[PDB]
Order: sequence, then C-alpha cells, then structure tokens
Amino acid sequence: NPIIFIIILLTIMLGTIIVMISSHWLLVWIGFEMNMLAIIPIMMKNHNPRATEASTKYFLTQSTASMLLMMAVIINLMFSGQWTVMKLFNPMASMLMTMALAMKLGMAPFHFWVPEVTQGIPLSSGLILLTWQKLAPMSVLYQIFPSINLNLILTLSVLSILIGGWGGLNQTQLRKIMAYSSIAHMGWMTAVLPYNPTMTLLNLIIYIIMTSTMFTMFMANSTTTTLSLSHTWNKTPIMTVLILATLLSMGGLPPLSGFMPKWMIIQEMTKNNSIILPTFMAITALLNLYFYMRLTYSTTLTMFPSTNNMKMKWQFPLMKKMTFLPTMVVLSTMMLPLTPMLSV
Amino acid sequence: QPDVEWAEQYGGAVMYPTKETAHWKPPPWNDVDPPKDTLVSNLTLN
Amino acid sequence: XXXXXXXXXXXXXXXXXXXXXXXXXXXXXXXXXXXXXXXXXXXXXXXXXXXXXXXXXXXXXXXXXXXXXXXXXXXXXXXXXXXXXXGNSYRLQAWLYASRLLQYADALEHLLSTGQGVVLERSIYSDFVFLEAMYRQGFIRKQCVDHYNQVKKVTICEYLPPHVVVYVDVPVPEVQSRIQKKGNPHEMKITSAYLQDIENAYKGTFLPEMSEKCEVLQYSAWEAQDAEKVVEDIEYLKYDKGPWLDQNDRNLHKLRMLVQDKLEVLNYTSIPVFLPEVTVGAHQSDQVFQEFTELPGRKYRAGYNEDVGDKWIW
Amino acid sequence: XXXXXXXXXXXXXXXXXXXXXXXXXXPRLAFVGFLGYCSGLIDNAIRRRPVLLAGLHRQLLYITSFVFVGYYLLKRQDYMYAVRDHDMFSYIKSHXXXXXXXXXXXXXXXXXXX
Amino acid sequence: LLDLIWLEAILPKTISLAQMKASTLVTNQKGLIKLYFLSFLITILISMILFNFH
Amino acid sequence: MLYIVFILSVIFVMGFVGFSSKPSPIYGGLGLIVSGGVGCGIVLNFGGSFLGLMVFLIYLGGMMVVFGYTTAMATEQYPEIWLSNKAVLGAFVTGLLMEFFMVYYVLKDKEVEVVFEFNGLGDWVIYDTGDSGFFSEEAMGIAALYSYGTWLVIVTGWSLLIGVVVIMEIT
Amino acid sequence: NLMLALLTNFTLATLLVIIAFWLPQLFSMKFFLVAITFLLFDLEIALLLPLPWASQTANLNTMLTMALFLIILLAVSLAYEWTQKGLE
Amino acid sequence: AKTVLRQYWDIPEGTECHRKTYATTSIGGAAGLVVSAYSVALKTPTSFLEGVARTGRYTFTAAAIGAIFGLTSCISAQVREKPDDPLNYLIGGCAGGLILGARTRSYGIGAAACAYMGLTAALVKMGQLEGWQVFAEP
Amino acid sequence: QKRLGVDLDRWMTIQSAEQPHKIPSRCHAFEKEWIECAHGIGSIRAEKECKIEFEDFRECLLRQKTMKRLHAIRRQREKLIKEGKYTPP
Amino acid sequence: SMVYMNIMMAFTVSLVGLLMYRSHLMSSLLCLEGMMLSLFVMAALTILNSHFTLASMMPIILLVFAACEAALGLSLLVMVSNTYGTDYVQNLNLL
Repeated sequence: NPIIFIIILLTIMLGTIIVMISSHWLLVWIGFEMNMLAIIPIMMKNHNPRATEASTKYFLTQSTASMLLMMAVIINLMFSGQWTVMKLFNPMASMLMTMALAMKLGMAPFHFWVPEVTQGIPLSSGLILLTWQKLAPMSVLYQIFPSINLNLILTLSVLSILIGGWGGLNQTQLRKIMAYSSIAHMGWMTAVLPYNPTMTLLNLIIYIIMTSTMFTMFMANSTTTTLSLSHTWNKTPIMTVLILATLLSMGGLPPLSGFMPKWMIIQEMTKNNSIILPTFMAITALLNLYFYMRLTYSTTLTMFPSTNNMKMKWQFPLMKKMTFLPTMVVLSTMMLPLTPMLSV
Repeated sequence: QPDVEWAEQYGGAVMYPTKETAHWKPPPWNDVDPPKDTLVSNLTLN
Repeated sequence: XXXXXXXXXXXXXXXXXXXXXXXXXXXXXXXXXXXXXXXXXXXXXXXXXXXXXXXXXXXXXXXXXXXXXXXXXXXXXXXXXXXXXXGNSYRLQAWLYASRLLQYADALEHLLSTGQGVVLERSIYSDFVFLEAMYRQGFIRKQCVDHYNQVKKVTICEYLPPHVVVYVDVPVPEVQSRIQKKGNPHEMKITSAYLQDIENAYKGTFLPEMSEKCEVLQYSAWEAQDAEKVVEDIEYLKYDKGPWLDQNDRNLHKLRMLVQDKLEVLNYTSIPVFLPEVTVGAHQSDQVFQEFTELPGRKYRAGYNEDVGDKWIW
Repeated sequence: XXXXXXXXXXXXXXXXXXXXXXXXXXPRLAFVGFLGYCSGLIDNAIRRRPVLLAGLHRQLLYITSFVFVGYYLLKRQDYMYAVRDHDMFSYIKSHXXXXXXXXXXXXXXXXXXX
Repeated sequence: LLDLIWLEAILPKTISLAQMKASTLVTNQKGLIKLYFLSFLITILISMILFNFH
Repeated sequence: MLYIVFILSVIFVMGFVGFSSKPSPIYGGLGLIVSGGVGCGIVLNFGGSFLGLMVFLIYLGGMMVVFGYTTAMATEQYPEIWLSNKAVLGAFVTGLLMEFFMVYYVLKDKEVEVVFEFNGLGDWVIYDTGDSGFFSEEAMGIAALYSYGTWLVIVTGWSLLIGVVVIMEIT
Repeated sequence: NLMLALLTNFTLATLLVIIAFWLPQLFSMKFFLVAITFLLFDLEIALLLPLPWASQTANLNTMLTMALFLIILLAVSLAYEWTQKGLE
Repeated sequence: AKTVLRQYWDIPEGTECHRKTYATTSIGGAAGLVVSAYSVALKTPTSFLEGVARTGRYTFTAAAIGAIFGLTSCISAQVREKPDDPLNYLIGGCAGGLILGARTRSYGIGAAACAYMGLTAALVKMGQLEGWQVFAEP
Repeated sequence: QKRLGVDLDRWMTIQSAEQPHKIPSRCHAFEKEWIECAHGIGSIRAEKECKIEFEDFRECLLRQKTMKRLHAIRRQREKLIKEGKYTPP
Repeated sequence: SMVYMNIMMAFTVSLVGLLMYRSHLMSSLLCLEGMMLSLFVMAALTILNSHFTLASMMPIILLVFAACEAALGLSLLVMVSNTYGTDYVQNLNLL
C-alpha cells in the first residue's frame, strides 16, 4: 500500500460528498457504493484469517441492506413519480427505507455484524473509518425525516440502547467495547430525528470527535482490557490521564463535553409532551457508563500488569488530531451552550 | 494495589465467564494466522 | 505521513552485495565472534553480539543503565551459578530474546535505507537453541516454555526475510576445555550437559533453516579463522529459492515501517499473560519508573532534555 | 428555523446578511483561546517533552487555530440566534390572533396551612 | 438487619438483577452469523403484525 | 392468447424458487438463465429495444458467466441431485405454493392480496400506452445520452477504475 | 413473430439429441483476474454503447469532452494492468 | 396490532369483564411470540420435535401473565367501590409476577421481583391521565 | 440535500423538465399541477391545500380509479350470459 | 395495477432469498442479481407506460451499477476459497 492507499482513502471522502450534495435517489445509491468498494481493501490490508471473515461479514450484511434502499427508490417511481430526496411520500416505501437505514444506523435489530467486524480489523487506522462511515447515511435521514412513521423509528432507538447497554458487559476485547458503544450512542441519533432535526447532526460532531480521539489513544497497540491495563506503570503514565478524560466524557457526566448532546435530546423531546420515553433513555444511559467505568480501572487502579519487558525508547505514532481534538472532548460545556445553532 | 491475579479476571477470553460458549479461544496479539495447510498446492498430470 | 512518491524508495540502491550474514549457534564459547570481525571485508557494517545490556547500548544516550535501571535481576554471571526458585532463570532469557529482536530491527532498517551489508553476531533464529539446552536439565519449568512459543509465533512472522547468508560452526565435544582457557573467570565452571545439548539442538536448527532455502556453509575448527576462504565462498554462492526475494513495492515498504520505530517492533514482544518468572509486581515497577525518570540520561526523553543538551525552546 | 426559507443554502459564514457586528475580545472567545493554550499543554504529555508550560514554542499555532476557527464559529452563533428571533417577531406581527394580552388581576388563590 | 442489609437492598437489588440481564446479551449467542440473521426474520414481523404501522 | 406478459411473469417467479431454497450453486445458477431469459420478455413487450437486450448482454452474457468461474474456483463438490436433500424440497414446495395459490384467485377477476392495491383483470390496460410519438419514438427509444447527465458519466468511470485497482490488490 | 422464430430452432435442436440417445440398441487462481477484468471493461463498453444511436439530437461540444473521457479512464484501468499483472 | 391494544382501554369504563379476559390473552400471547421467535436463533436440536418444545414453554407462560392480570383487575374492581386507581392495578400486578415462581422450583425470582413487576404494571395505568405520554409530536 | 449545490448545476431529476427531445411526458398535464402547487414552503409541509391536485396526479401513473371503473363494466358484460347484451363492434 | 402485482411478489421471494442461508454462500450473490432483475422490470414498466423520455436512461445506469456490486462483492467470494477449503457461511471465526 504505497501512494494509491491515499487515493483509496480519498474515494471514501469523495463518496460521502456525493451523498451530501444530492437531489437524485440513484445518486446516493452510487454514493453508498463508493464506500462499499473502498473500505473492504483497508479492512483486509495485511490479509488475515480473521480479516477474511470480517470483510465478508461486512459485505453481506451491508450490500443486501443497500439493495433494500433501491426498492424504496423504485417505489418512489411507482408512487409519487418524482426522483427527489425531499420526501418519502408512501408509507409502503418508508417501511423498507427505514429498515435499510436501520441496517447502518438504527442497529436495534441489525447490530449482529458490528462486534465481529470491528474486532476483525488488524489495524488501528481501520477503526476510525467505521466511526466515520456513519456520517454518510445520517445525511439521508436528515433529508427525509418527515412522512416516515415514528412508531417504527423510535423502536429502533429504544431497543438499541438496551442491547447496547447489555452487549458490552460480557466483553473484554477493546474493539468490541467500542463496537457496542456505537449502538448505545446510535439510540440517541435515531431519537432526535422525529423531534427537531437540529442537534442530531451535532450529536455526530460530539460522537465522531470523541471516537476518533479514542482509537488514536490506542495507537500504542492494545486489543484487550489486559493489554490496555499495562500502560500506567510500564508505558507512559501521563497518556492514561487523557484516556481517563475521554472515557468519562463517553458516558453522561456534566463537567465534560459528552453531556452537552444529552441536554438537547431530552429538552426537545420534553417540549413535545413526551416524558415516559426520555425517562427510559436516562436509565439505559447508566448501563453505557459501566463499560467505560471498568475501562477507567485500567487507568486509576494498580491492577498489577508490570511485566519483565520494559520500554525506554520514545513512541512515535501517526496522531493526526490526537492533541487538538481531546481538548474539545474533555471540556466544551461552557464553550458550547449556544453552538447548537451554529451547526444547523 | 492490584496484582496479577486481578488481571487474570479481566484477561482476554469472555470478560464474563461463559455459560454455554467457552470453546472459543482467545485471539492472537497481532492478527491471527489461520490454516497454513489444507490446500492443494501444485498440480500433477500423467 | 509516509512518503513514497519522493526520490527515496525501496529496492533502489540496494540488493547488490548488501544481503545480511549471520554467524550463530557455535557453542557457549565465543568462536564465531572472532571470525565475524574479519568477515566484514566485503560487508560495510558489522554489529556487536547482544548480551544483557544490549538494548541500552545505544537507545537514548551513549552510556548503559546500571544494574536495576535496565532490568530487575539480570546478569550473565548470575546464570553461570543458576539457582532454582526466586531468581533469574527465565526472565534473563526473555530479556535476551527481546534485545536480539530489537537490534535485528535496527540492522534491517540499516539494510533497507542505504544498501549496506550488515553482519549480525547471533541472530533471533538462534535463541531457541539456547533455551532448549537448559530445558533438558532441571532449571526452566514447562509453563515458561509455552510463554516463549507464544512470542516466537507472533514476532518472527512479521519480518519477511530470515537470513540470506548463514554460518554454523560445529566444534568438538571437548569445548569446555576451550571455555576454561578463556580470560573470563565467571564464565568458567559451566555444565557440560548444557553445552552438549546446545550442539545437539543446533543440529536440529540448521536443517529447518536449510529447508526454508537459506544458504548455509559449515566450517570446522581446522577450517575456522580464515578471511580469504569465508569471503570467496559467500561471493560465489548465489541466492536461490529463498524468501528474501520478495515484492519491491508492496512487501519492502510494509517491512520498513515496522523496523523504523523501536517501540512498534517491541509492541508485540511484551505479553499480556502472567508468569512467575517474569516479574509481575506493580510495587517494584513504580519505584523503577521513578528512578529511570530521575536518571540524567533520558529523563524527559525524545531529543530535547534539560541539563544534557538543550539547544532551543521552540 | 432549521430549514432555509429566506437564507441562502450552503454559506461560508452568512454573506446574505452581514450587518450584526461580531464580538470584540469577548469572554466567550477567551475560553476557546484558553483551550487552544490547554491543547498546547497536553500535547507534551503524549510525546514526552520537558515541561508542559516551558517547552516547545509551537504552542502559538494551537492558540491561533482555536481563535481563528472559534471567531467564525461564534459569528454563526450570533447570526443563527438573530434569524431565530427575527422569524419569531415576524410571526406575531403578521398573525396577531395567535397572541393574547392580559394585565392586572384580582384572583383568589388557595392558602396553605402549617 | 436494616442499616447494613435491608436499607442497602435497593441498589444491590438493581445490580444482582442487572448482571443477570447483562449475561443474557454478552454470553448469549455463541458467535455464528446464522443465529443473528434468524433473529432479523422476527424483527420485520414485529413491525408489521405486532406493531400497527402500515 | 389474451395475455402476453402475465404468462411470462409466472415463469419469472418459477425460476426464482431455487434461491429461497438451496439447490447448490450449479442448479441454483441455472435458475438465473431461466428467469433472466424469460424476464427479457416482460421488459420487451412494453417497449425498450436497447434496454431489453442489455439483460442478455450483461446479466446473462457477462454476470452469470463470471459466476460460472467461481463455482469451479470455490465449492464445486461434484454436482448433486436437489431432491434427495432434506428441507430443500420443503422450501421449494412452500415457495411455489405462495404464488400458485394466488394464480387460482386470478379467475373471477379479483384476487386477494397482502398489499392494499387491487389487481383486477388488466389485459388491454396492461400496457396502458397510446401511440403518441412516431418519429424517434418511445422514451426508451432514446434511452441513454451523454448530454444533460454529464455528472453521472464521471462517477461511473471513477467507480469502474476502483474495481480494477482494488481486486488486483486483494489477491 | 419473434416467439415463433426462436422456439422452432430450440425444438429442432432437442430432437437431434434424442436421435443419438434413443435409436441404437444392443485450482489455479490466476485465471480469476482475467475473468473479473472482462466484466469491468464490458460495463465501460455498456456506457459507450449508445454513441452511434445517441448522438443525433444532443449538442456535440457537450458530448465530445464526455465521450472520450470514458475511453481515457478505460486505458488508465489498462495502465494499472501493466504494473505487474503476473505470469498470465 | 395497535387496534388490539386500543380495545383494552374501552372495556374498564363499565363493569363487564367477560370479554375483557378474552382480549388480555391476545396481548400476552403475541408479545410472547416475539421472544419465542428470537429463541430460535439459539440453535434448536433436531427438527420439529424440540422446535415446538422451546416455543411451547415461552408462549404459554407469557399468555398466562396477561390472562391473570385481566382477571385480578376485575375482582379488585367488583369488590369495594372506586373505578380506576394505581393502587387497584398494583394488587393485580403482584399476581402476574407470582406465577413466574411456578415455572421453576425455587419459590423466589418471580416472588423476589414481585414488587418490581407490580410497580411496573402499575405504571401502565398511571398513564391513564393526561400527565403521561409515551410518544408525542409537538 | 444536506449540502446544496452552488453555481454549477447537475440535476435533471424531477418530472416535467427540459426533455432530451421535443417529446413530452405521458403525465405532463398533471405533472405541472403538482409543481405549481408545491412551489411555496407552506403547501407541502401543511399538505392540505394540494390534496385535490395530487390525487389527480396519482390517477395518471397508477390508473387505479380507471381500473376499478373498467372492472365494473367488464364484469357486468360477463354477467349478461343468456340475457340481453349490447353488441355493435 | 395488474402486472405490478406479480413482480412485487417476485421481489419478496428474492428478498427472503438474501435473508436465508443454508451452508452455501453463493446463493446470496445469485439473489443479489435476482433482486436487481426484479427492480429492473419494476423501473422499466413505470417509465414505459407513463412516458418520461429523459428518465428512461435511469434504468440503463441502474443496469451498470447492479453488476458493480455483483463483481466487487463476487471477487471477495474467491478470497474465502483461498484462505479456506470451500465457501461456507457455517465457516466463520469472528465473534
């Protein structure tokens, strides 16, 4: 992977632009497929028996998913006629459309591939791309948020934090914990879509920055809880303070930036006379915190992972924005109260 | 202080001891190598 | 970001008389060490043999760390009078394997960037011979061997070429008499069973090395100490069927990135698995980290350091 | 308002309406500027360098980048809150029937005991 | 009885039952793409029959 | 005699049953030739000279021919009878009975449907198209043009550059 | 009729098989890369198929820059086939 | 179906409960079939002989919870006055969680979480007033 | 669209547009009604004023209202077996 | 209306075919072709009966992209048979 690897990475960047700037329903289908043909090579890279299994599981669960989207595109020719990504019109078309989006974002009945795909990547650079790919179908949902029946969108949000809040408890694999942290945060994504379109995109701004900081802290190789355990005493001790700060912000805690999306999600929902649904969102949010709480015990507690082998030489990773973005990820509570309006 | 016995509880296996699925072994440190053999390798003709 | 579009590229200005040579597995007595120094007539660079203080030989700044600062309970003289239960035994050998792997990465980095022939004294494909000889006698437990094999499968496979030129020396069974005649008094009075097993394990190490189609030349004690004979034999013999002949664009670029950084190469070397002869105690690790930070060598680390260099603030 | 009706879609800042006047040396800008300095303190924690405060002088790049982006980000904040209020006041003026006024009363309220 | 056991038994009550609910998601379904896709068959039927929407 | 397209639509579903059922990639592969070739007639009857023959050129004479290689490259297992296998015959019989039960309801015009839309008869109303255009006729008569849709040409060319580069890098 | 013309050829073809059947009584994955490139090129041919039938009403200056563009990238895909294809 | 759920709210306005008990079985039965459908993904041994066995234990018990809940609510309504109360459904909620201890010989679990199940069942009829809304638009 | 196109235009997506030839769409008479109704923001968001014009547009593509009408005539013609039935064509 | 009633039923059979798996992996990619074949008939008839002229090019573009997923995803199938013996959905390592 020499110069052309950047070009392969550029087509994912350009692929989302096609989805972003679009008016035609077949144009976004092209935009989704621009990502399909360009993530798989980075999913493989070194060629491993675990990588072959992950890439096939990533393909089959996602290519069939986009094929359900094309049905809803063709129902938009049978009914309502026009090829515009403004409204879905038909309730018959929306049922197949929302489920196709749930296969990438809703996750509540389509989570199954995520913990196996995220674990299957041999490299840390591939972990960023799956948290960046979720930006693409969110642009579609922001365009067609009316007309779609709320009874079978909010079920994809309520159930997702339940399975996300239980699915990380029996996991020691560091990639797997972050895989279920996606599904847990995706419930908050598919909740603001029926109740006020703004702050839904800001939820991405908080999430993507917070997740990109997380994996770049794991540039010093760690794949399990026990491998991230040997970091405070043997490796760099000051580095684990930033891992602590990012993990505390991942769960809902006020002096950190991660509580600031959770503000407006409940605020806009309570304005629409709904109290019984946002209550369930807050109790299930506690279950999300528990995974980060156990993972902060690799940074706070002793835990005895000393080992005979010791590193003396200074570490030099990639670190693209692993210094500027964690400062925004640790503290942005006072910095961003009126910034909800600035995004959209 | 936490010792080596405490680290073995949070060691790479299942986080939570397995109820039914315990046959699944831990993955390798830097991407697992699968089957070296189980291949044809070079054809023979009469 | 890695630059490959620039003038600096793999395979260019290399390969033509730049292949690595290794003189490894030649009993307890250093007989291969003397012949390797004279073998650097055709080769550009020659590397020293790795010991306990081999990783800290260069590392940060000139001088090596003193006793406890480098590794807790690690001495070559201590292994001569080896004691069972609470001591060195295995953790010295695990440090010895990690040190040889680290210097191999830098020698390969010296080979890939600017094509120069580097000769290494005792490679990473020779440490298993040194371990198995001690395993035959009651010194190392069975569980520690499984810890060694787990590191063996991960670290070796990441590096593409083993060695192009291999020199294996098989001496007389009366090699202990030559070791007694040597200047070192601490190295003397070593077990004869361990030295005999080291020659036996080396016989089952040269054959798998030849099975991977690597060029190997055998030399006796009478054939030893020759500069003209060794140089002419390596030059005449052509490299064929070996795994060194790989892809110039894809394979050579990937191996160069792993060898460039010292921390990246030793990242898989540290195992998450706990062992009694591996020092797991965090209480001793906290005191050792405090002393290393207080040391005038690295302290703040990476280029800029107070009361050692200090050129500019920006 | 979320959807554009009068405002132009996809803008660098605003450009359609420029008259608002951005804040000069604001307390809000100082906090973003503090985070720019704070990012230039924890960068030496990642790459081990002597002194977080008195180390490398590439910190000026980190402070300026947070100020420059932050000034544009706060300019949109003042713009979007103005449009939100502008459409709100226009809704009352045009309809009139939706809004009701009530002033001066003498209503009885239940008193609490103990 | 009270100040250490019964008055405490409000949050350990929502830990002992919470960990039982936690084990029914993590250790449940021992791998297999087969099993996860069998569950997706039901999810479409819930949205069509069990929940009245189109 | 009365219907033209309606008979071909039944054979279209008939070939598709060997996909929900699992008759191995050999016999399952044969289904796409049967369903594809008859499937062209469904497209051709309402019009489309170019687009009707594109199925023969790409879907039939390109797509499945590459799939002919992969069956020999991976999982050949010497082709077997798709009747002796358990649950395969059960999936095949239940697959046809979901559609053939609806065929019986076509008689007496109206048929019961899961969807809200009614079927009725529609024989002369099946085409639902007048003469209208004469010279350079049909919407599919000039189906593809490089003009107007200039952006679509660039991205299709870009995506086909990706395929050649990527698949070469995997192997 | 097209249906009557096609079916007559196949029914006579089936009859020739029965004559011989009834009357008398007493590995390598390098091939795959060639097959894939066939499919990927033919799709570029599929986009370049309309040219003689399309260019009749549309403007020539708008088409000229776009028509050649597909063939240029079709040569760039073959230019990637020169940087070590294999022994095939 | 939501039309089945809407029928549940109309009956308790009067006094009749003979048709209310028949309607409660369809609510608990259909909800039990959802959990029964996901249990197929656990890989059932053999075919049909053990496949029905797993579906049988889940659906029959879940329908029993709803059926007793419908019965106990009407007994509590006929005895004494008061049409609808959260205290009235709390007694009925306890009886629904009581039969979970009959599933396995352990006496607890269902009886241990009887107050937990009874409170959650009461919360459903807490939202009969305008104060509680599960899903809202404005 | 989440991000709109500025200056350069690449659309030709919606019904009733500048066609490839001079030939017009089959439903072009009903296509113009839906565009002229929903050109304002407070028409499709409300979706009450354009209810009449959309149903006539729905009648063009699906032809469901005409299909049910022709169904009644064809059934009654079949119902008149061994009875008085009209024949002229 | 009448013709659309059968091909929508043909679409649901091809949809279930994607969601069904028994040992073989090749069926899914065969069903992906069938799904795009059923969508091709549905798209063509709507433009052919209700004339558009400009929009008749859209299924021709759809025909091209149908093969793109059925080749680049099909290429991954061969890579499974290089690592493993034969292609099986039953043969997976990821958890």
